[PDB]
Amino acid sequence: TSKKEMILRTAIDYIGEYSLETLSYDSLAEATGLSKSGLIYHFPSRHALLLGMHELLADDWDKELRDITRDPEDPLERLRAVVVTLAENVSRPELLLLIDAPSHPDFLNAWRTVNHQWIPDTDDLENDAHKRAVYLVQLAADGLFVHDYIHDDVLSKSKRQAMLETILELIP
Amino acid sequence: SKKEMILRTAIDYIGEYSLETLSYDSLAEATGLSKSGLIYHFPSRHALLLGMHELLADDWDKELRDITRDPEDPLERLRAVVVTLAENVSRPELLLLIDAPSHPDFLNAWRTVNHQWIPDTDDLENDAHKRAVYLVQLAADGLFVHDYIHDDVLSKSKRQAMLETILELIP
Amino acid sequence: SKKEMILRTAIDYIGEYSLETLSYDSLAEATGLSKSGLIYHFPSRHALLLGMHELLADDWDKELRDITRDPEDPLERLRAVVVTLAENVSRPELLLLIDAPSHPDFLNAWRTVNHQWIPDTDDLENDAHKRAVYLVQLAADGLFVHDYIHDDVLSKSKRQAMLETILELIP
Amino acid sequence: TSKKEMILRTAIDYIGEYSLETLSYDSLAEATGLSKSGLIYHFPSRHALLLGMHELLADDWDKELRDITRDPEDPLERLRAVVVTLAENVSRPELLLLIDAPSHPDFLNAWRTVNHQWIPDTDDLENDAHKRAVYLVQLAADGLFVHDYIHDDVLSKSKRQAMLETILELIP
DNA sequence: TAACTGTACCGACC
DNA sequence: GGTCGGTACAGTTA
DNA sequence: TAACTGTACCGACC
DNA sequence: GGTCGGTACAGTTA
Repeated sequence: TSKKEMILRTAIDYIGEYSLETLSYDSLAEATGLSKSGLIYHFPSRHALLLGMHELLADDWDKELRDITRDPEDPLERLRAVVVTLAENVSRPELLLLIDAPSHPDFLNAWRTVNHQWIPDTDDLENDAHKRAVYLVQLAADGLFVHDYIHDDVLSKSKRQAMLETILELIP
Repeated sequence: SKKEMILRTAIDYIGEYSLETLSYDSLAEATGLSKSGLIYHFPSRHALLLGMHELLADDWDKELRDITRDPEDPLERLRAVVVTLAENVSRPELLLLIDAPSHPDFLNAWRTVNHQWIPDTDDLENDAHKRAVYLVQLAADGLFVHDYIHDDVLSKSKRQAMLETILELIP
Repeated sequence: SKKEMILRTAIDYIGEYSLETLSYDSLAEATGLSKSGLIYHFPSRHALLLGMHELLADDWDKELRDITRDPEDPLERLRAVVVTLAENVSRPELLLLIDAPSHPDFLNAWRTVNHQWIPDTDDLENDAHKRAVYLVQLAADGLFVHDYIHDDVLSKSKRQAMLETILELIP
Repeated sequence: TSKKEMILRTAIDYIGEYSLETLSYDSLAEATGLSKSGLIYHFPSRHALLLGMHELLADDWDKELRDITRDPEDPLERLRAVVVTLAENVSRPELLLLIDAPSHPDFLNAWRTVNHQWIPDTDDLENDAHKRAVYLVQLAADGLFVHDYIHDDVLSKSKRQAMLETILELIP
C-alpha cells in the first residue's frame, strides 16, 4: 500500500506541466490527493523529495539505455542508445532536473551513472578527429533533447524522426 | 541607466543561482540598492522579469549582427548562430528560455530573435540539405547547453575544437 | 477555543486603537502567538474580521436574551435594546458597525440583531406611537456612542441617570 | 493661488465615499490631480493632513451653528441649532473624523469649540430633572446623526425630518 | 504494524 | 497580508 | 519668492 | 511581493 513511487510520478508530472518553483508540499498534496503529513511521511524535507525525483528519473534513463543497447561493450552501439533515448525517452522534467541538479552534490551524485557510463569521455579531443566525431553526435543529440523547450516551435514526430536518423547516419 | 544595471546584476544572479531565488530582497544585496529603490525601478516582479527577457533577447540580436557581415545567405546567418551559441550566450539565457512559456509577454520578447535567425524546419522531412543545416543548429544548441546539463564543464580548448567541427559541418 | 481567545484580544486591541492598525503582527504582539500561529487560526484577514463581527453580534444577541423576559412584545425587546445599548456594548462594536458595510459577509453577521431586535423604521411618517418608540431608539443609540464622539466620558452615575430617563420615555 | 482648502475638501470627499485607512498621499494625488510632492508641500506629513481636515470640519460646524442660532444667550436656542445641524448638516466624513479624533491631542483640540461652546453639560444631572431632559434631546440628536452608519437602514429624507421634528418637540 | 490524516505552531521569506 | 518549509505529536485506516 | 512637478531612494509594515 | 509614509533634491510655471 506504500504510495512512495506514485508521489514521485505525480511530482515529476507536476513540474512538466508547471515547474519547480511552484512545487511545494501544499501543491503536491493538492495533486496527490494526499495530506501534507502524508507527503512528509515519505519525504521529510523538500531536499529528499527532489533527490527522489532525480534518482527516479536517472534510473528511468539508465534502465532505458541498458535495455535498448544491443551489445554493451561496443562504444558505438551504446552511443546509438544515448542518441535514441535523448530523442524519445526524455522530456521536460528531466531537463528541469538536469538544470537544478548542480545546486546540490546529492543531486549531481544521483546522475553519476548516466553521465559517466553512457556519455562519451572528453579525452584529447582537441587532436583526435574520431573522438571529436563521437562528441559531435553527443552534442547533436543534446540539441534534439532540448529543442522543443528552447525554440518555442515544437518538432512534429515526423521531423524529429528525420533528424534522429540524420544524427544516427553520422555515427562513425 | 540604472534600469539596465539592475537587470545586468539580476542576470548574473540567476546564472550563479536561479529564477526561483531571485527576489527583490536577494536582488537588493547583489545591487547594493534597497528593496524599495529596486521596486521604484521595477514596480512589479513581472516587470523585472520582462526586463531580463528583453535585455538578453536584444543582446542576442545584437551580437549576432556584429558577427555576420553578410545577412543575405541563410549560411552566413547560420554561422552567426553557431558562434554566438558556442561562445557568448550562457546559463542565464538558458534559464530564461526555459521560463519563457510561463507568460506571453516573455515569449513575445524572444519572438524577434527566435524566427529571423533560426533556420527553417519547414519541409525538413524531404530536403537532405535542409537536414544538414538543422543538424548544425542542433549541434550548436548542444554546445550552448553542454555545461549546464552534464556535470562536466568543457575547457576553452575543448570548446574551441567542438566549435570548429560544428563549423566544418556547414553546407 | 483558541480562536475565541484570539478574537477577544483583537476586540480589545481595536477598542484601544483602530481597525486600521489591527494587523497580524500587531495582534501577535498582543496575543503571545507568532504571526503564522495566528494565520493558522484565521487564514486571511477577511476571516479574522468576519470572526470579530460574528462574535460581537452574537454576544449582543445573548446579552439581550438573559435580559428580556417576554420576547413577545415590541416594548420588552425595546427595553432590552436600550439597556444593552447603554451598558454592555462599547467601542469595538461601534468600530465594527461602522466597518460592516465594507463587505456583505459583515453586514450579514449583524442580521439577527440589526432587524429582529432593533425596532423598524417602517411606517414612521404617520404613526405617533411608532415615532415615540424610534425616539427611544435614537436616544439609546446616542448613549451608546456618547463617550466615543464627545470628548467627555460619562461616569456610571451620569449614565444610569440618563439610562433611566430613556427608560421613563417608553410608551 | 493655493489649492490648500481644495485639497482638504477633496480629502473629505474622498473618505466620505471610501474611508480613512485608504486615504493616502498616492490616493489623494489621484483625487486632486496633484503630485505627491505637491501634497507634501502643503502637508509635510499625513498627521498634518488629518488635522487640516479635523480643523476644517469643526469650523464648518461652528460656523453652521452660530449661523442658525438666532439668540446665543439662550441655552435652548443653541440646543435647537445643535439638533438641527446634527440631523441635517453632518455626514460620514464627520463621523469618521469624530471617531478618529481621540487618537491624538491635536485632533481632540481641534474639536474643542464645537464640543464645549455647543454641547450641553453633564452637570449633576443625577439630581436635576430639567438638565437631564436637556441631555435626552442631545442624546436623541446624536442618535439621529449616527443612525445611517450604525443601523444598515438609511432613513429617507422624509423619515429623517419626521424624527428631527420629534426630538425638537421634546425641547424645554 | 506501517501508512497515513488532522491539529497547532513557527521562522525565513515573498 | 501572506506562503513555505518544517516540527511535533495524537488519532485513524490498510 | 511661492507653488508646484519628476526622479530617485529607503525603513517599517503589510 | 509588495504599499505607505516619507526624505531629498533639481528643475518648472505664475
